[PDB]
Amino acid sequence: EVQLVESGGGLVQPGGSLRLSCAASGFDLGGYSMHWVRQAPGKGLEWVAGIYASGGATAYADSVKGRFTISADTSKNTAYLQMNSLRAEDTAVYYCARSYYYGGFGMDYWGQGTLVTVSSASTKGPSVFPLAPSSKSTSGGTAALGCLVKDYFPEPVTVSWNSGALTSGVHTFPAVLQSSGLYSLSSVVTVPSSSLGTQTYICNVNHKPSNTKVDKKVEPKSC
Amino acid sequence: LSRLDPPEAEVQIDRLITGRLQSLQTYVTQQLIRAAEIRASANLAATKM
Amino acid sequence: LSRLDPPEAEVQIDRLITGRLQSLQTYVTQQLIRAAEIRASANLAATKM
Amino acid sequence: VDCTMYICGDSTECSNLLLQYGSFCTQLNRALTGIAVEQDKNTQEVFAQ
Amino acid sequence: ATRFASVYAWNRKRISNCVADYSVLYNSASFSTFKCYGVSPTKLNDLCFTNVYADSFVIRGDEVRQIAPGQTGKIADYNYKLPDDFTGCVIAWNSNNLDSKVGGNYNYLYRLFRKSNLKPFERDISTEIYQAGSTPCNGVEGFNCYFPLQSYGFQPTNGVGYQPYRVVVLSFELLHAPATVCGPKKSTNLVKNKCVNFNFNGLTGTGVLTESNKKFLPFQQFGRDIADTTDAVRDPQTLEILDITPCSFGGVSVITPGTNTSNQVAVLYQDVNCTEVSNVFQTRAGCLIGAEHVNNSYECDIPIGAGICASYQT
Amino acid sequence: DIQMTQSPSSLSASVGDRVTITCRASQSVSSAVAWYQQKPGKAPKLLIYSASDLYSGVPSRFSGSRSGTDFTLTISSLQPEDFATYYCQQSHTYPITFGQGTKVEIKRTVAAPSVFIFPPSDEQLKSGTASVVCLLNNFYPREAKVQWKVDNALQSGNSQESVTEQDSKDSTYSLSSTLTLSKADYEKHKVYACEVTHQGLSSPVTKSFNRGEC
Ligand SMILES: *[C@@H]1O[C@H](CO)[C@@H](O)[C@H](O)[C@H]1NC(C)=O
Repeated sequence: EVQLVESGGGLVQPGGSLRLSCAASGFDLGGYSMHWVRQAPGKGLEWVAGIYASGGATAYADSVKGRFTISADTSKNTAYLQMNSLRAEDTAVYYCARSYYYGGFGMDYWGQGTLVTVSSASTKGPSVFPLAPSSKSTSGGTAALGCLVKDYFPEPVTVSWNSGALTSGVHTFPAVLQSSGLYSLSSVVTVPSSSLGTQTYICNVNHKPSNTKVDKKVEPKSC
Repeated sequence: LSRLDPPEAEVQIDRLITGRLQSLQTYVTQQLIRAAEIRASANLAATKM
Repeated sequence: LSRLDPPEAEVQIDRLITGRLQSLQTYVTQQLIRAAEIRASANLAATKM
Repeated sequence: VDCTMYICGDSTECSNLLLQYGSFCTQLNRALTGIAVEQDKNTQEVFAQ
Repeated sequence: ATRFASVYAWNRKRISNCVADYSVLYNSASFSTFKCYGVSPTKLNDLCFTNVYADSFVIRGDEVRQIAPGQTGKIADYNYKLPDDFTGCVIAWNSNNLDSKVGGNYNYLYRLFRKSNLKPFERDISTEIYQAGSTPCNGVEGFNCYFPLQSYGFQPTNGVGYQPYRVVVLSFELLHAPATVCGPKKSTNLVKNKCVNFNFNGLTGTGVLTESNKKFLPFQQFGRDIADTTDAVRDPQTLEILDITPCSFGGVSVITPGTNTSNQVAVLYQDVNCTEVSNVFQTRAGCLIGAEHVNNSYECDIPIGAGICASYQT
Repeated sequence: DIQMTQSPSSLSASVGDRVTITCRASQSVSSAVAWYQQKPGKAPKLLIYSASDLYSGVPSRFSGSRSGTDFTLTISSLQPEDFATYYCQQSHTYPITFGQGTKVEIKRTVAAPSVFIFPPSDEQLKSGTASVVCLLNNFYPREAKVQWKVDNALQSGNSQESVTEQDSKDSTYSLSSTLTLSKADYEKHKVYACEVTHQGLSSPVTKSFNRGEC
């Protein structure tokens, strides 16, 4: 069985550095090249660096040259990326991968990726604003209550209804980053409309990175 | 017919037969035109007689 | 010949060379029948002279 | 010219594939016979007087 | 063969002066692939070739599909190319119990890079570093500077598309020359002055074999006529010169009265013998079956030819 | 540095259909190309590497080939689990560049959304600004937009939007579109309205309010 396991991600502020590791199992490193690939949130993929395990020779993307250093250790059967001079422009999910020769061959297997985030607002727990249902007739006789989860950092946040008891009819948005330096996402619950005055609808925003949560009751407003 | 698998032979045979038939048609058409010209000479000779 | 993958180009070229040849054969046969007819008018002209 | 052997004779497979053109080559066999008959007619018109 | 060559450097066996039985390979059916192009596999030991060639090599299972005319691909363009007008057979089989090695069999190599494509049956065994980039490599291995020759990852644990396959391609070359490679058809002695079928080193036809009244020079086995067919041959085992005369034939026509007067007709067989075709009449135009003859001259009714006409008398 | 173009930007196909996605390189890349599959909330999985080699743990459904300079990636029969974003990578000349990536949609029956309007509230207006929100819920296909009107005139340059990911069984999604006015601008207009348009809506959904309402 062939496995790649990445580790060592975390939150590092501008001017600092972060060391990433990736263990290999089921195969050796010798005869193979090892690579790192970067995926910024909301973006596609970009390569950072590669090393030939049996030669020590490397190559770097021009965009990371002088800041991102790649190395490998065949005694430990693991590989590393040393990322220095970090900026908020370098935040991404970092992947480990293997391939044949220096290039001319594709990558066979990638790890899952570890996420690093940075902002002008280094961290914040969320708060929630309610969204009123329409007072008018709707298609299907259904209706929904919603909310907006705003001003938190970093992502992920888990959002659910009725304090986490209500998942049925729940539809949520991915968070996006705002000008505040913090993330936000909306959320709704769609049920037969008479249920909006019967069931409990409290938005439960769980934000493990700040050790906080928001319990926000959403109710119909006069309209 | 002794070289190709029967349906493969059918394709190459059709190419060959068609070309051979076209060569015969050209031959005959040109010969019919010559036959008409020779007939005219034969009729002229008969007239001279 | 400058646009298609060579083996496909070869087949389409064979089809076009054959079509162009057929047009030349058509022209010559029509002129050959007509040539027999122009000779007939000319033989009449020679007779009238 | 006999189109069966002209194309290919003494073979079941040769005949079966020529027959895919129907009566087309039969017409050439007939044109040539007709020419030979006409050439005798020309000889008779000139000499049997 | 005990061992096969790498596809980048396939072996080319030149075969001549032999008796070739292709039915044997077909019938053993030990091959997973046995596809012929331009020729049938169906026991064609009747045709003979000037020379034949057998090209042998090892490739991956998913690459077997490239060994054909009209193909492109890493092998079709850079390791082993066939002409698009190729006549020959592609034969292949799985070699897991021969070419499998613990840790992988890296003895078999393929070309990954070249600056141009190969010509049909061309080989390229150069290891000169391929320059993919714009700067000179100057013999140095690296990014955009590749050794053009790479090993196959023929691991013992690989699935079928990656298993090694032993491929032999049999090319059949027919020139206007004696066939020196010819199948093992039962050898028979020639029969003179009789209509026979012939097969002389794969060159066939029908005719009456007769002693030649002309001689041939020692450098060649046969002569040809106006239609480019065999005129005469030197027998391949004993060098006698024998002509081949077409067997007797001709058009058949019927001489008939109107079928309102009588139904007695005769059949005229143009230029042939009455024994080949009681009321049998042989003339120069042909033989009349169902007719008699008279040596007196009379008015012409239905012509036979060459000054002779048929008519009806009691 | 070889740039990739992946096409079509989106493909629609039903379950059981044959899907072809193609990639073209700006330069030669040998056979260095890799094919990735990405699901919402997940890392891209590798399907194919080095143009034609299948990655372990990948269904046999995934295959591909090359003709000339055109690289073709095929799913022989889509399963409900294959509705994912796909990408091409060319590992030949560094820096290694990837294409844009493309999507595959399920071809579900097309329908319009539940549409709610949230007129700026008295509490929101305490900020000195106003925010008008139109939210379209649980609808299909992926493509939809909101056109805003102010005093029945078409609005432009004063709006923002956010769109979510498609549902795991129905591939439906919600769309959020808002207007930003200073409180002072909110006070200058009487009528606000959301016009919803897309493929499943035979008649644009129009919802409206007067300033200060609800
Ligand atoms: C048979 O026909 C052939 C060719 O017409 C001729 O040479 C030969 O003399 C004929 N034999 C007899 C016995 O008529």
